[PDB]
Amino acid sequence: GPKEWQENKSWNAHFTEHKSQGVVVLWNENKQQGFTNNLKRANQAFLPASTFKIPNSLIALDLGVVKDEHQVFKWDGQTRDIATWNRDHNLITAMKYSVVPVYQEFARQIGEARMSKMLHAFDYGNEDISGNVDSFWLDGGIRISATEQISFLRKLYHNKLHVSERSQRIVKQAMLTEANGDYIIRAKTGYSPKIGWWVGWVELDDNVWFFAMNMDMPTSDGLGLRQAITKEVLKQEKIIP
Amino acid sequence: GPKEWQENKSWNAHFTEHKSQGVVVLWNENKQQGFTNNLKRANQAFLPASTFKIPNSLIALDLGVVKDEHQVFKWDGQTRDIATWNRDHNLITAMKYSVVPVYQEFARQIGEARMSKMLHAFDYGNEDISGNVDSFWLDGGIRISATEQISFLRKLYHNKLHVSERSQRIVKQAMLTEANGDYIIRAKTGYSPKIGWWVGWVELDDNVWFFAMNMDMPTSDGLGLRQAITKEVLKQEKIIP
Ligand SMILES: *C(=O)N1C[C@H](NOS(=O)(=O)O)CC[C@H]1C(N)=O
Ligand SMILES: *C(=O)N1C[C@H](NOS(=O)(=O)O)CC[C@H]1C(N)=O
Ligand SMILES: [Cl-]
Repeated sequence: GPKEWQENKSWNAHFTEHKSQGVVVLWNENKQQGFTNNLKRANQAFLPASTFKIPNSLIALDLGVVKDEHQVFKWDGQTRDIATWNRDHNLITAMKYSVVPVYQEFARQIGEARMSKMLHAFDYGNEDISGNVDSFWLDGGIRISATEQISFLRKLYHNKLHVSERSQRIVKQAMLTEANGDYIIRAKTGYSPKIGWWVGWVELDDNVWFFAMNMDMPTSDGLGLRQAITKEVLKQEKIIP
Repeated sequence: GPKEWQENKSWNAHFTEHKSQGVVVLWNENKQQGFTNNLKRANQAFLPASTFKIPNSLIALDLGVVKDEHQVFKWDGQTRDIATWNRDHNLITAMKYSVVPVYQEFARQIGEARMSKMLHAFDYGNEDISGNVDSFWLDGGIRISATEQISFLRKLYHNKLHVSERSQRIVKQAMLTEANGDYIIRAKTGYSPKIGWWVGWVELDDNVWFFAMNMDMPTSDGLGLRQAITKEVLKQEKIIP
């Protein structure tokens, strides 16, 4: 019989081009088949870092901590290193600019008990929120693999997570990254010390390709390699032009 | 003091450059003010043509004629002149490829009584469905002006139409045309005998600009001028780069 999961090591060339190492995992929804350059690393669990703003957003919306995608979270007046964080935001722009202080406030309002219960309900990674309620996804005990990211994203795509359909549609809107006549990408980046992520999916006319990539990220320089390397894989596989 | 609507006739140069005539209407949501090159034509009511697939989609979803954006409507097997129509479609691809026969099926299932009631609820144009329920927006009596399109789109953007929030969110998803780090465009084209349309909005980080344009279209050549002329106005006004 055909293989649910196949390894394509030729994608390693896209990492080697940049003196980097990592994994891209692709899932072809119509075929129900997955593809990766590194089967072992595809299943190793890492801190989710800013990719956690996907479940954090869902939980905040479903609990009413965030009323809708237009509600304004005012800047607290603390001048931070990332200039785009030093302004008022809504859910859309907080996702777009990956505004940590806004999501820390969401997490504090959610609280430890509800956050833990909701990650259990989501089957999210190791479901472990050990650490600070407002930083465990950056320096605490939570861990998720690339294949687990795809599983979670597939549930989100199909409105199957244990939150309202409305919360799922709002977050999928907030994940919008790029759209043209050839494809739509909904995705979220992340970076914790050691590891950069890009997770999401590519919508085509007649199929959807889910993706989850992580790579060794010693420096914030080359954060753009997350999208660049993934797009080289997508181009090689003729998913995007 | 300032007016709700201001005329900017310098935009006429974008029509003149293409030996064409028409109107662009913009609405700045933050400032609650509108701008147009021709206030008279901005209020002239025309057949909506394929821009009707916005309200038609909303009504079909809210009545359950269309269950969700993934439900497939199979090709009826009749080979029509637009090749992309000769295939199966869902709501997303039917709006992208402007598949009239799919929307005619929606309209027949909606039926005349519910169609008329819903367009009245929407305050949509002249609300006149006289003719056939599956062609009145192509060759019947319904008429809508560019400013009426703006009013309708503003209600849709704010989830204020008399249909479920869910139906409104799905249609706004289906309207997605272009997205990048600078802007998102949700919009729909149309073409009836001698008139081309483009209506929708441009989402920015801290504002939304609604737009409705129409132009004289004596031949099918120059349909791309609908977006091209609109984008020249958007660029002149520094809404997009
Ligand atoms: C999340 O991983 N973070 C917040 C912010 N996002 O940048 S990224 O999404 O482009 O990775 C900066 C990196 C990281 C953090 N340092 O908290
Ligand atoms: C809608 O106005 N129509 C359907 C189709 N779409 O073309 S457009 O959306 O690019 O204007 C062809 C034109 C028109 C029609 N002939 O019914
Ligand atoms: Cl969207």
